Amino acid sequence: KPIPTWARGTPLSQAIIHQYYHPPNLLELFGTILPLDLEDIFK
Amino acid sequence: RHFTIDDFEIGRPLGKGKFGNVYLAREKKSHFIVALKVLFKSQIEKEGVEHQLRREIEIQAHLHHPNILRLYNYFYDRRRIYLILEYAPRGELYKELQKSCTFDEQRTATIMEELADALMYCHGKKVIHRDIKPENLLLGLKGELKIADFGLDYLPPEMIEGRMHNEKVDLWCIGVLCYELLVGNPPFESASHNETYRRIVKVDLKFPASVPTGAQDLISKLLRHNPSERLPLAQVSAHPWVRANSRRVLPPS
Ligand SMILES: Cc1cc(Nc2cc(N3CCN(C)CC3)nc(Sc3ccc(NC(=O)C4CC4)cc3)n2)[nH]n1
Repeated sequence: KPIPTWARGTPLSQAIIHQYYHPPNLLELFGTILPLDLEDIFK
Repeated sequence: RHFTIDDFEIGRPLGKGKFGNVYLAREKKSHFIVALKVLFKSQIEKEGVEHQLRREIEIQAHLHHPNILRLYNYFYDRRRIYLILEYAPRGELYKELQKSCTFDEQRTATIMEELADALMYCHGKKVIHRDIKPENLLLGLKGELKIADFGLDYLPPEMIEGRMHNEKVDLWCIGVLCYELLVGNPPFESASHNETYRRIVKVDLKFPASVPTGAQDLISKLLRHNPSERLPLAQVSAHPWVRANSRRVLPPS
């Protein structure tokens, strides 16, 4: 599989450092982890 | 709130199959880099671990610590369960131990301080055990430890939800890790299982010249047959050796 520029080599590395120094609000970006609904999943 | 596979971009696979179906991804809207792990319901149904997972997710749900790999959220389709997880840029510890062969005092002591705080945190949040085998340990950007943990009528719920490990099992595993980091192999390794078991139960611990006195003391205090005699977490992070050699970095967490 060809590997996107962003995911390879250097541009990955920069994306990581920025992200490391800019910890965003995780409640916003992802939300509230809901209880796993075992039945509405395996049936 | 809601999520689908359609709002991530895959970068590359990570496991090489070793850790299942795991992928470097970023969320399309934010360009935030996560690690995405795909779980097949057929593999779960099979092994009958649906209640572990349910419960595991509830555990991770409220586990915010810079030395615990973070679960951001999850989602599912007709056949798969996807976990949106924190991406640890330096990957697996056990590979970095190979590149290194062994770890110096500072690296190893730092890792003992990070473990001790991660696990103490966990107790304070009613999570009494976590799996620490070197397979489960990842490295942050600045080298920081990241513990990554997934895997009849008379059975109580704790057995069904997988939550059966004792608090003092980890203290032992801490000893084993410390030794393996400094020596480059575990303390009771052998040609055979029979021999290894005999060595483990007899705690036949032998320190080579490459283990500094201070480590011998810590390790000897953790690796005790009797679990009540094992050195508490609070005393592991307060150990003189650990405290003198630990140069621990923290992220803006
Ligand atoms: C889940 C996860 C994985 C990562 N990061 C990485 C990073 C990585 N790298 C490959 C080697 N170079 C040096 C770049 C870093 N290699 C792996 S290989 C790997 C894959 C999976 C796991 N562990 C799991 O998937 C556990 C959570 C279920 C450990 C190592 N995982 N962050 N988060």
